[PDB]
Amino acid sequence: MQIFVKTLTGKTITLEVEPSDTIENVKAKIQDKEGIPPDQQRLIFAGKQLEDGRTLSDYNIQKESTLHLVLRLRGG
Amino acid sequence: MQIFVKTLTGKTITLEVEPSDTIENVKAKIQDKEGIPPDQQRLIFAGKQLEDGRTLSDYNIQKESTLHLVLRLRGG
Repeated sequence: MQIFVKTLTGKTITLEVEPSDTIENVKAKIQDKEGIPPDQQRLIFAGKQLEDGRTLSDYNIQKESTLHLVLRLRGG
Repeated sequence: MQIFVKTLTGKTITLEVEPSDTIENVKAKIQDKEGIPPDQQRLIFAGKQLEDGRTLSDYNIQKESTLHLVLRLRGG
């Protein structure tokens, strides 16, 4: 299925995912597309930051959802 | 069957396709005609971006439909 990922610079990319994909694997797919390692990504859906070990399914993320990517350095 | 592909420059090309063709194969047919590799193509029908692994059939695209080609560099 298809989901969207939009950034703070307004940009939107699309991903080919399955609900069974982990959030970490979704970041790998962003990395495959954009070159940014997963640990520099934060993914947000409905205002909650998604945990790497859970799935799109666990968050009831259906096709044509938009996740929000926020880049953040390893830490804070 | 015959479908149309129109671009942002107004141009329209025609393709000889079957409903069972994948969207990726449709981009290969554009590539055979225009020289543009599939991963530089985005195909849109009724405002939704088509996924490479699905078929014209999956989208209920009938003969004499017009798809919309948008060129986009590998990424965003």
